Order: sequence, then C-alpha cells, then structure tokens
Amino acid sequence: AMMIGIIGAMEEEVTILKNKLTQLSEISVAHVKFYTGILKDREVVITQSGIGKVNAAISTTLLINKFKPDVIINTGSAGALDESLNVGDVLISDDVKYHDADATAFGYEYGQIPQMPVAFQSSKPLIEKVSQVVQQQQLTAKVGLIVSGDSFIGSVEQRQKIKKAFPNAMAVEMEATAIAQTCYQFNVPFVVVRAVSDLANGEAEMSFEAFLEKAAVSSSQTVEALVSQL
Amino acid sequence: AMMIGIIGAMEEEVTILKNKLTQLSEISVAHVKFYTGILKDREVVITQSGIGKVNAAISTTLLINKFKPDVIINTGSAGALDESLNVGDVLISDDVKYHDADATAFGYEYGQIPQMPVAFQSSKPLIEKVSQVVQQQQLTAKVGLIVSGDSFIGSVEQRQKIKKAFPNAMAVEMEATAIAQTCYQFNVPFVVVRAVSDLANGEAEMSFEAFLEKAAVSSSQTVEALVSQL
Ligand SMILES: Nc1ncnc2c([C@@H]3O[C@H](CO)[C@@H](O)[C@H]3O)n[nH]c12
Ligand SMILES: Nc1ncnc2c([C@@H]3O[C@H](CO)[C@@H](O)[C@H]3O)n[nH]c12
Repeated sequence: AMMIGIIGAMEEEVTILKNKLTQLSEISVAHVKFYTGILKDREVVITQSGIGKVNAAISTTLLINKFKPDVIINTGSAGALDESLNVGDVLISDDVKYHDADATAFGYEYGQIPQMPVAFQSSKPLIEKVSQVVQQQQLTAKVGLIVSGDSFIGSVEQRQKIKKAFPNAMAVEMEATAIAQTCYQFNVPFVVVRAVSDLANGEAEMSFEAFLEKAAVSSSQTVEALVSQL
Repeated sequence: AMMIGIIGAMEEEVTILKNKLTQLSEISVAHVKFYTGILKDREVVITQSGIGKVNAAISTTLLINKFKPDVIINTGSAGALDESLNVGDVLISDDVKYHDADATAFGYEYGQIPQMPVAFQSSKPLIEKVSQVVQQQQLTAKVGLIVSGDSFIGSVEQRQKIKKAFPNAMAVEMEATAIAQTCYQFNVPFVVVRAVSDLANGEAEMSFEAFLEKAAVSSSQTVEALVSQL
C-alpha cells in the first residue's frame, strides 16, 4: 500500500531516524546501506547514500529498483544562500537544478544536462504536506530552489558564482538534484527536507562541523513528522 | 560464463555495435535502453546511458544489477587535452578522475569525492588487451588519464583550468568517471575505449558536430575487436 524511501548521505544524517524504526533489517548492496522497517506506522526504507552526485544516483536507483517506493524524501544538511536563513533552519525543495553543469556550448540553459529538463520539480502534494508539518512542529523553515554540485561551497567566491547564476537559489548541497534526476527517470515523486548546517561561505567548513548535529535534529524531526502524515 | 557490458551516451555512439548483434532484444527501464545479444561470439548488453554523471550512474547501476556483467566497456567521444592527438584517435583509459569535484575545504584532493578514492583504475588486463587490439587494427591510439565532469569543455579557458589541475590528463568527457565510480562500488572491472571528436577548445562544439561519426567508427571498431578477444 505505501512505501516511503528516505535518503541521506552520511551516517549522522540518518542515525536518528534509523534508531526510531521498529522491525529493523539491514541490507547492503555495493556501498549502499538500507534499513527497512516501520516509522510512525508507515513502511520506510532508510538509505545512507554516500556523498555527491554519483553516490546519490546509485543509491536512489537501487532504492527504487529493490524496494519500489511510492515517494522519496531526501534529508541531510545544506549551505544557506538566502541571507535570512540561520543554522538549523529547515529547507524544503520546490525545484532543484545543478549549479555546476555547463553545456551552454550546445545552446542548453546553464545548469541543464543535455537532453534533460532545466530543473526537476518536487511533488507539490509533498511540499504542501511538509509545509504544514514544520509549522505545527514550530520549526523555522523555508521552501525554495535548491541547487546541487559535486563541490562543497566553502568560500564567498564560490557562493557569489552560484548567486549570480541562480538569484533565487535558497540553498546548496551535493545530492538533491542527482536524486531528483533519478526520480525523474523512474517517475517517482520526491521532496527534499534538509536543514542549514552552514552559510556556504569562508566559515562553511567550520560551521558544518559545528552544526552537523543540530541540522540532523531539525531535518529528522520534520521528516519523522511528515512520514506520520503520509 | 562471460557477459560484457558496453555503455555509450548517445544513439550515434552505440548504433554501429547494436546493428552487429545477433539474437537482439531490446529492454527499457527508466530512460535506459538495453540491447542484449551476441557480438563476435560473445554475450553482450549494449547500453545507451544518456549524457552526464547521473545518467551514466543510473545506467551502470541497472546494467550491473540486471545483467551481472563480468566486465564493462565505456565507449563514445571525448575532447583531446594531449596536443599530439587528432580527431578519430582512439582513447584508452588508465585512471580516471573528476575535474570538477571540489571538496578541498575538508582536506580532500582536488577532484576527489568525499570518502571516495582520488581516482578510479581501469582493469590492467583490459588495458593490455585493447592495446594489442588497436595496434592490430592499425588505429592511432593512446592510453592515459581521462577526466570527467558535468560540463562540455568548449573553450580554451575551461581547457586550461583542467590542464593546470591535471597536467597528465589526456582527454575529457562527461561519463567515464561516473561509470568507473559505479563499477568501483560494485567491484566490476572496467575500461574506457572512446575516440577524439574535438580538441576541447573554442571550436569544440563545431568539431564535435563534424566528427561525431568519425569518432563512433574508430571507437566502435576497437570495441568490436576487443570483445572478440575476451
Ligand atoms: N555549503 C555546502 N556546500 C555543499 N554541500 C554542503 C552540505 C552537504 O553535506 C555534505 C558535505 O560534503 C554533502 O552531502 C552535502 O550534500 N552541507 N553544506 C554544504
Ligand atoms: N570536449 C568535450 N567536453 C566534454 N564532453 C565531451 C564529449 C562527450 O560527448 C557528449 C557531449 O555532451 C558527452 O557524452 C561527453 O561524454 N565529447 N567531447 C567533449
């Protein structure tokens, strides 16, 4: 009837939710770790994907192909590009695009992979649902464009390059768009529910280390509450 | 006993080999097209992956997970970084690395994905074998480092950035390293056998259009001959 896939890159980003599962089983294929079980009376498969585009694509492709999920939720951290955001704030995806893909030589839009869409769209019913969830959890949050690349944005120079190219980008991280592209290829609805760990600036690396735990808590709290309503 | 996977991005890059198969069947999963059959008395599954890192990862992950290949060969075109190379020259991978992955903020080597290897290694027995093949086919060829990214290198500026970062890089293209990373995760031996379609410079886009057919012919001729010896 209903199966919910949850993907995060790092152990620290999936451990809270994993420890809340009942009926837990662990499965391993390639470097991907899957934890099947029940969360808030819902079937879920939590996936630790590894970092970056390819690890995310691999993980999402097995998750879909082995567990046939009805929806996929991507959690984890991200660097804030919107100056009004603070560490710990929840980030909800509305569209997602690559900020490091340049095939403009062929006439494609900057960020667009040849023969793919310029952007990928989160499921609108999921955006609406998690929007209700964050408010009732009284967790500061924001919905917006999230951009992905295979680089850690830890300098103002990198940050300005992205801001100039995607003025409306709200946050930046490494897997969301890869997961979204994979979901597009299999036509599976998705939504990203991450949290700010840093401001993607010259202190980003230090901030990331300082707030990794905080971000995992707010994003996990939101994901758990969202799952309970699906 | 022996199953050979062959991956290329574009229809034009896989059509020659596809039309040489006997026992042909076509299978479709997501946007991936698979053609199973026999080539030079060898079982093979030819895969049209689509362009870029994520499309390549998705395609390689199903190919491995659905067909259990013993070896994987990546074919297609690439831009030459070694000035001695000419369009149509065959390119054989020795290691492969991403030229656009920057997680140096955490202390990783430029081009290295967090918690992955700096590079991925082609199967040495495959390198040796295809080296014999290109000579006996009397096709100009070269073995070396190939670098990948989610961008088309069509300007001297982009080209210099790569050359400075990877002085020994021989060629650049979009999927090889993603395929290699996927093969690393499943521990499947691989080798890249592509051909020069352009010089990755200000004429790269035009050169690509002009020599796409030539590159498909030399790379396909080499792949077909290699398969016959495996
Ligand atoms: N400022 C930033 N830039 C890029 N990625 C991240 C991240 C996320 O945390 C990991 C950083 O390597 C990775 O999974 C990515 O998605 N947090 N902050 C980031
Ligand atoms: N100079 C160049 N830069 C990047 N990719 C390519 C290619 C390859 O051809 C496609 C160009 O979009 C893609 O599959 C890529 O792997 N040929 N020449 C290239």
